[PDB]
Amino acid sequence: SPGIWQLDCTHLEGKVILVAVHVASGYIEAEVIPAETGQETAYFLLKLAGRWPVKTVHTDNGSNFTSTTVKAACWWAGIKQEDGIPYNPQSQGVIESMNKELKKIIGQVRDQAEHLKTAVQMAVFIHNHKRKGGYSAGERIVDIIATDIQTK
Repeated sequence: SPGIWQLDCTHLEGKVILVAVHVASGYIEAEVIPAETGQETAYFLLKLAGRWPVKTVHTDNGSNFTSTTVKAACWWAGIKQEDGIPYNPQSQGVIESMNKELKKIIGQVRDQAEHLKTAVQMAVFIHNHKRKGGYSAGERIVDIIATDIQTK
């Protein structure tokens, strides 16, 4: 699954945090937006796809799945837009745990940052660099993709 991502939208401080998770590694990208709209989601996906080789995005909700603006960005960037239905139920729990983790890190840094957007990027950094078990998510994503490029 080198190219499979899942969108996730969580809320803090009356603001919206939009997250893209690379499912196979746990690596994330995130941004703060005032509200989840098709236009914001579309722009976020265009940024993501310019940075990583995004084949498929599991959308976070039916509004973003339906959105013509999101569909246009997915067309532009060559992304297969999919639903995010948890046919495997462990998905909903894993995303929930990651949201809890991110909010925990935001709290741990929140006071080093005036603006939530700074705290969120600090949380992204800490999440992606954290060693588990021990590789980080940042190491895993690069390994997965590099192996894909060489295999094919």
